[PDB]
Amino acid sequence: HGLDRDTVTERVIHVAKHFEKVDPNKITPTATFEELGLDSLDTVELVMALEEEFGLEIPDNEADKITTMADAISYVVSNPLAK
Amino acid sequence: ASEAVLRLPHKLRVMRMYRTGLKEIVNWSYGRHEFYPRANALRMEFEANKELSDREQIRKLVLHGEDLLARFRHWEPTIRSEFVGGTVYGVWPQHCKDVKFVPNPAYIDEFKQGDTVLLY
Amino acid sequence: DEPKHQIPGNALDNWAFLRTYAKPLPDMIHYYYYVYLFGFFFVYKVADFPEYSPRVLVMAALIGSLFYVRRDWVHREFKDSP
Amino acid sequence: NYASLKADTSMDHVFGDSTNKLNYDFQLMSSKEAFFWNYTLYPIVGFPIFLYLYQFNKLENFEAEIAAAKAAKAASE
Amino acid sequence: TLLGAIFCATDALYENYSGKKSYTSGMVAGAATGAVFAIGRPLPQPLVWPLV
Amino acid sequence: VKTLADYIHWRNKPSSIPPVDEYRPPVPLVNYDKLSTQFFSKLDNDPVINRVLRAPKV
Amino acid sequence: VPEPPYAKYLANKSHYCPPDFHYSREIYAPYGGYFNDPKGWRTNTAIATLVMLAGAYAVFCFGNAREERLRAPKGWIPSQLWNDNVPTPVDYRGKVL
Amino acid sequence: SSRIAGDTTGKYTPNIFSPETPMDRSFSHVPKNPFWEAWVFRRDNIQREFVWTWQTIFDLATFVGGLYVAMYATASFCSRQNDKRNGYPERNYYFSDSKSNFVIPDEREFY
Amino acid sequence: AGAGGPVKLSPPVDKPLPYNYDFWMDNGIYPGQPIYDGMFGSMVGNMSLEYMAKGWLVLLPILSAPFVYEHCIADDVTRNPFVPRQYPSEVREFLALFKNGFVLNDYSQPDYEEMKRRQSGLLTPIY
Amino acid sequence: SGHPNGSFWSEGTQVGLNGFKYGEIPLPNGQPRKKLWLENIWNIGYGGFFLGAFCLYYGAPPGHVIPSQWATPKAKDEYAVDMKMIDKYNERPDLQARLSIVLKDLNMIEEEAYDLIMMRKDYKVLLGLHSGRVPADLKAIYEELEA
Amino acid sequence: MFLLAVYFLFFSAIANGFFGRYLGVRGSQLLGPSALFLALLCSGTIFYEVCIQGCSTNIKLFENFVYSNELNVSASFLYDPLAATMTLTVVWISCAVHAYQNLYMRGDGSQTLFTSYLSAFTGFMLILVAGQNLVMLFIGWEGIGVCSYLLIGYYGSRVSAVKSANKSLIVNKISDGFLLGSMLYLWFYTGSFSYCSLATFQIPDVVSILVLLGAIGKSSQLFFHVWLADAMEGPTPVSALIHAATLVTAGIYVLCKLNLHSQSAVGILGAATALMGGLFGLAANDLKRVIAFSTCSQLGYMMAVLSTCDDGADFAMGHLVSHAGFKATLFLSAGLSIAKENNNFLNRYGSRQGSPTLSFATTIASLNLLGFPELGGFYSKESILNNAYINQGVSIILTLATFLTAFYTSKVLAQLYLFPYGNGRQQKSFDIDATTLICFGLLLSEMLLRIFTGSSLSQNMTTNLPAHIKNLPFWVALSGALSGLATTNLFSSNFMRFFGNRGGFDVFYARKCSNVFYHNAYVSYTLLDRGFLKLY
Ligand SMILES: CCCCCCCCCCCCCCCCCC(=O)OC[C@H](COP(=O)([O-])OCC(O)COP(=O)([O-])OC[C@@H](COC(=O)CCCCCCCCCCCCCCCCC)OC(=O)CCCCCCCCCCCCCCCCC)OC(=O)CCCCCCCCCCCCCCCCC
Ligand SMILES: CCCCCCCCCCCCCCCCCC(=O)O[C@@H](COC(=O)CCCCCCCCCCCCCCC)COP(=O)(O)OCC[N+](C)(C)C
Ligand SMILES: CCCCCCCCCCCCCCCCCCCC(=O)O[C@H](COC(=O)CCCCCCCCCCCCCC)COP(=O)(O)OCCN
Ligand SMILES: CCCCCCCCCCCCCCCCCCCC(=O)O[C@H](COC(=O)CCCCCCCCCCCCCC)COP(=O)(O)OCCN
Ligand SMILES: CCCCCCCCCCCCCCCCCCCC(=O)O[C@H](COC(=O)CCCCCCCCCCCCCC)COP(=O)(O)OCCN
Ligand SMILES: CCCCCCCCCCCC(=O)SCCNC(=O)CCNC(=O)[C@H](O)C(C)(C)COP(=O)(O)O
Repeated sequence: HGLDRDTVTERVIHVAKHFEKVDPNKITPTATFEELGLDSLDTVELVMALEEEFGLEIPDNEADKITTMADAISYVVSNPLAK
Repeated sequence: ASEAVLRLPHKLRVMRMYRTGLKEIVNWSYGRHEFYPRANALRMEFEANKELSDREQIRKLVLHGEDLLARFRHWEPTIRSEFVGGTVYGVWPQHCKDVKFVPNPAYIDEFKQGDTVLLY
Repeated sequence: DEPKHQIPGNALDNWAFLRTYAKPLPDMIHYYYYVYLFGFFFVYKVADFPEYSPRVLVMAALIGSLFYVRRDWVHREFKDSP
Repeated sequence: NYASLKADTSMDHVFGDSTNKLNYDFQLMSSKEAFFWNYTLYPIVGFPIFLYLYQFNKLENFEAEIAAAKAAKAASE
Repeated sequence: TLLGAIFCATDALYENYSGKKSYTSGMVAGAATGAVFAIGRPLPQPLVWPLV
Repeated sequence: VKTLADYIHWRNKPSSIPPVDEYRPPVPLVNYDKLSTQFFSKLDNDPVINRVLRAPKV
Repeated sequence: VPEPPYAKYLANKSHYCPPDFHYSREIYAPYGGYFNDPKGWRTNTAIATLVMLAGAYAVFCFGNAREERLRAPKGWIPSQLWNDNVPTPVDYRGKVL
Repeated sequence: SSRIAGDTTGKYTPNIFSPETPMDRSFSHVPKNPFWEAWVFRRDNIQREFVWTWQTIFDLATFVGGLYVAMYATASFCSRQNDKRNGYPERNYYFSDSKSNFVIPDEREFY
Repeated sequence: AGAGGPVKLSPPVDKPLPYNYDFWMDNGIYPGQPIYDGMFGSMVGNMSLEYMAKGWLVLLPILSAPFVYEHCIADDVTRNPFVPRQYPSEVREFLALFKNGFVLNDYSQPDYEEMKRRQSGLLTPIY
Repeated sequence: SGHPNGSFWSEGTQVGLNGFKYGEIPLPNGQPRKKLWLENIWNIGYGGFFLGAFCLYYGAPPGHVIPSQWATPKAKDEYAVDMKMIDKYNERPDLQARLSIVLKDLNMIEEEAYDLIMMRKDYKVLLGLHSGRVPADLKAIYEELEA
Repeated sequence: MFLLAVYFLFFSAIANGFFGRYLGVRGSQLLGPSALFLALLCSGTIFYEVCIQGCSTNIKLFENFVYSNELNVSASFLYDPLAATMTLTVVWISCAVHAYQNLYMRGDGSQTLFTSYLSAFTGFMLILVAGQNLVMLFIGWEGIGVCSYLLIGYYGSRVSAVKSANKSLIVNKISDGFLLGSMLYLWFYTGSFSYCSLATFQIPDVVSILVLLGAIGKSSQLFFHVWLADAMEGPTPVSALIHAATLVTAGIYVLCKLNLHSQSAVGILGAATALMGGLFGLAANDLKRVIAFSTCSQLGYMMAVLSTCDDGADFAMGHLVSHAGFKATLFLSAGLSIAKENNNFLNRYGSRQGSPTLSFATTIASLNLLGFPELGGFYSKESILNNAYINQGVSIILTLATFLTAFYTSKVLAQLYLFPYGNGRQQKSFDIDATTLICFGLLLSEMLLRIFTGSSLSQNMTTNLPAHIKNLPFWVALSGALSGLATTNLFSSNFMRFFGNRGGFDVFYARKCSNVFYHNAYVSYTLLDRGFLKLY
């Protein structure tokens, strides 16, 4: 089922909050992980946590291309198996 | 390490090691409860060596971690069912449109259907 | 387009090899005349040959077949040279 | 006419790209290894043959030894 | 003449040594003659000429 | 000595040579694929593995 | 794509068919379609049941004709109600019943 | 762009001049691939790539001739055992050199 | 949803095919497989045949240790603290006929030797 | 989900043709499809073959189609005779000794004694007795057991 | 009356598979279960007449099925005490599975064809069990083989499923080739194919080895167990039938029907299979695979018990019929769990609100598997373990196998119920209708009746053993259960990896046997007939 952008945005924002370093207002629908304060190893954990949230398996090469809040939402919206 | 992992840049190579290690923690666990402490332990294992700048030592750590991740590949990867390597992948694949169906086949030139021997 | 057999060799080199068969052709009567004469005399002499074992006869036939040179082979390879 | 040689990239992001290829050379077992494994497995297949050979040899040897002892006993006596 | 000499000599020598008239004398004489035929010849021919 | 053996087309050499470039089928990627040929290794009891897997309290 | 004229003769998607699942409706299979549920299924099931029971009656006659009991049962068996070739029961001690 | 060629009523005519492509038997033909066709051609004409090598001779002999030799030996052993079992004299088989003429048992005789 | 799930289609062949491409089984869905898994390509668990052979070399002596003692080291008199089941003569004679019987090991019996030779019977039919 | 009307015993939701059998399109007005040229000839010929095969397999007298059917009564009579003779052989030990001598000359083992009683009327024994291969005592032994 | 059950099953198969267009999905959902219910009544009558009241019957359908010279075989059915028991168990389990498939397979396209396959599958099992001669048994044997081929590969668009079906077919082909050899031996030297004249007190070893090699195929023993694990590709109703009664038990039934086995081979092979199956089930992480390895272990127990004593055949059959019940329950509950969680991996299962019936059925079946006292499985397993004490080597291996069985059974129970929820936060649901409840009620009734009626006549007969010897299996099972609940590590990572690869039996076949097979094919074709013998 094609899941709409608004819900995907809410759930990705919900996942991004759990990092302690990230401050709850810095996360916006269009923000890169660097401005949020996330490191590379942190981005791994965020991509994985997105995998549990939407019940999908991110193939690794696409996982590298996810570096921003925006493109993660775009990838989740693109996926037809995203829940 | 595979060729595709080797061709990757350093930053992405360490990222791959962390991702594969986390997935193998998931595979070797008995439940979600085991996952969190082991995930924190892997976190600390990577954080310990992040500030090293000596290239040769870093190469040693990356190679050893790659050997460790190669040996502890699980016989049974935990994969979601709808994805490649999953149980329900391809059970009843959705059939596409634009199918070439020949209506009333036996009534197209019914008397003269058959094989002919053509000669010079 | 269809799958086709690969032809070994270059086109011009193969054509050059084939062009070595285009040489002055003798008429076959010259060979035939000698074969007829020596064959007649040979048939006369054969009745006087000793009786040979069948095994030796077959081996002689095999050796003759192996040693026989086709007339085209001499045609392609003949050189008017020492 | 011919089928298109262009692949479909719609599902690459979901299920991964097709860039990674097989490492197999698509070649068979070496002749030396094949000789060993044929001449090992085929005897295992023919296990009744060797059982019959063993028992027949045993029977014939016992019969011949009986015959020899019989000849010895029937010579003196 | 050399090929025929090998053939006949090997045939007679084998029959004398064996003492019996058999197929094997002809096969061995032919094998020797075909071996002499293919001394320096390429790979199929060491097998085919002894056989023929 | 000219003989039939000289002009018989003996199969010493391949008439057809296969194309060099060959299709390798696509396969799902395994990141780390080195083979384990040693049943007993130091890697099983490596200090990292002990810290990552065996040590953490569950 | 505008559905072909014969699509009117073809039947619809059944209630059990998932809405997302697409199948070609023109394909004929003796075991049925992808989700079936034909109109008139109840009468067809009744006819199938009648044929099943009639064949059961014929098989029952055949088996009873060919059911051979050569050793007496230890006790009373249900077959005595319908088949008369059952030997009279004898118990473990040996007494006839 | 397509039309139904077949007519069950029997009023079938082939519209060779029709603008629309008939749905004839060629409608369902498989599209085919260039490289698959060349693979089929290569595989059928594999005699072109046949080369006499010592490895090839080794393989052919060891498997084909080896299996023939093994089967012949096993059959000869079975024939010998059956001759001992039946009580027949040793039979004159073709390549066995036996000084006995026994080939076919006499039905009338008791062995 | 069991039916209607998305699938990836395997790319069409675009390069000359190997002669032994029949070793690859592809139905059109992306993850094609060898004809027999483990014949070539990725190995499950990254374990080679050498590793499995070494593991079996470790296991077999321990697994075979219980069996070797009774079958080889032990003898009928010392295998068990009792004799086989004692039967009336008419029953015992019939039961001793069975080559796969359990009364053939009765060393108390005066027909022990013949019973043991019966137990170690013919490998193949003589006729 | 569930059942269409919530009741399992409700009318089917699918109206029309589940598929096109043989690929043929139903005629609009219900006009029957024109039959193929070979249908009548094919049905008549192959049905005739199968019906004739049935009739000949079952109608024909015994021994006409299945030869073993002819032998069944003869085998019953032979079975009765053999039963009587083997019963007599077991009772009389003098006959057992004589048949023991007969068996040895025929290169037969003693356990084949029942076999010889069962091959009284066969090519091998009948002609060997005439030729001299079989001892003439076997004739008397057969007669002493009522042939 | 005796014929009726096979008629009902084959009628269900023909009706659903050839006229399913008219019947429909609902039409299958009635005609299947109703016909098997009627067959269950007929099988109950058969069981009462033959087993309890000792009245065997022979039904000859027709004579001269094959009549070539002396070779003569007839289509006849003999319902002897073994056959009635296996028939009752098979029909009970198959009726349960047919009730199960009404809701489970509703989301599958060809539910009618699936029902038809299931019913013909049961019918061929009953043909195998009730045959009076070897040829009828071979007919049923090949029928169940082909039905397994058509059921494991039901999902044709999955390469793994079709390859699993091919694996099953090839392995079973080798096994029945050995059986056909043994059949020919027995006809030649006994004069008949019927089991009555089949009896030989002394048989040459070749016939015994051929019988054993044929039996170890369907009853998956060592070197022939590769297909059972891969048989998980098929739908869950298929797995329950094949592992519970139809396929695995057939070899044991053949070995019990004809006592031509040798004590030395059967005991060693069975004990090895039990230990290896338990060890393999230790590593497995799919719910369905662990239960298959447990099936392998139980088959090992049953094969081992034949060597112990004269009553070993009775004990093996009793464990067979007891095992069918709780194993079928375990597969059906596992399949329902997979549907409810949309998952096959044990890690992500967890505690969640569900039906009391399904959880209780899972608990009781697992308790029977473990050996919990005063249960049907407990008696049938202690009858084997206690009577195996005389064979010291067999007894030790079976006791370690009991420990391993307890460990992985308790681990599976803790992971399915006691463990916290491990799956994701998504809407997943499988609501169970009354038909599935009737299915599990039938299984639970079978389990309960097994306790009161027993499995073998000598089940409670005394084995004159010291108390500490007799009650030892309980202590080993309890220790295994306690270690499994704690989820402790038992083996090093190397041996855990070795067991996860199932001993590498398949990798050896891949690397040596298959490569030699296709090199023989290469020599035969490319080098020779399309090579040396092909013109330019
Ligand atoms: C100064 C004058 C010059 C001449 C000098 C001699 C003068 C004559 C004197 C006396 C003549 C009478 C006796 C001579 C032989 C009779 C032939 C004849 O006269 O015909 C007229 C002939 C011309 O006639 P034509 O019609 O114009 O030519 C027709 C051809 O197409 C011609 O066209 P082509 O040449 O282009 O094509 C040749 C073709 C023509 O075909 C033939 O030559 C047919 C010959 C077959 C055998 C003939 C019958 C043998 C029976 C002999 C009987 C005695 C022994 C009894 C027991 C033997 C049992 C078999 O054969 C070939 O392609 C080449 C192969 C040659 C033999 C083929 C058989 C091979 C078998 C070996 C197998 C081993 C290979 C295994 C590996 C393979 C790998 C896959 O004149 C001659 O050729 C005479 C030349 C004398 C040289 C012969 C050398 C040996 C002679 C005795 C050996 C017998 C074997 C025969 C060898 C080939 C002979 C042709
Ligand atoms: C013993 C006396 C009684 C005999 C009754 C036998 C039971 C039924 C026999 C019916 C005829 C048997 C042969 C039927 C045709 C064989 C083909 C077949 O069975 O199935 C066909 C198609 O099935 C049919 O249309 C007809 C089947 C009707 C009933 C079949 C019952 C099972 C067959 C019995 C096995 C034959 C025994 C032969 C060996 C003894 C193909 O199935 P799949 O390859 O699995 O693909 C189907 C699609 N899908 C991927 C979604 C699964
Ligand atoms: C047309 C026949 C030509 C043979 C074709 C075979 C294949 C050709 C390959 C060339 C190899 C050379 C020929 C050898 C063939 C002979 C068979 C070997 C058997 C053998 O060694 O026994 C000898 C007798 O067999 C014999 O020597 C006589 C056997 C006759 C040969 C077989 C005849 C039927 C073959 C037909 C096959 C199909 C035809 C297609 C070609 C020895 O006997 P011994 O008496 O010397 O005892 C020994 C006391 N010292
Ligand atoms: C140029 C082409 C040829 C070159 C390459 C050839 C290399 C192959 C040579 C080995 C072939 C296998 C071995 C068979 C021949 C053995 C030597 C022959 C002599 C012989 O007959 O001895 C018998 C061998 O046992 C036997 O009876 C046979 C046992 C082996 C057969 C079973 C092994 C494979 C099973 C596979 C199935 C094949 C057979 C199927 C029926 C036993 O001696 P004896 O007591 O019989 O007395 C007979 C008096 N010499
Ligand atoms: C409980 C009852 C028994 C259960 C089964 C037990 C089986 C035990 C057999 C294994 C133990 C002995 C193994 C032989 C010693 C070899 C030790 C080193 C192995 C080695 O170096 O080469 C290996 C050869 O494969 C091999 O070693 C294959 C030899 C196996 C003999 C056939 C026995 C059947 C085995 C079936 C299950 C065993 C799976 C593991 C073997 C790998 O070869 P490579 O691929 O690296 O070669 C390169 C390709 N050019
Ligand atoms: C199931 C068993 C699991 C197996 C686990 C085995 C895994 C082995 C783990 C130990 C191996 C290592 O430490 S591999 C550690 C390799 N060491 C280095 O790379 C030093 C240089 N570090 C950097 O360049 C960056 O800090 C970087 C870290 C890339 C991030 O970039 P960010 O600054 O932007 O976050």
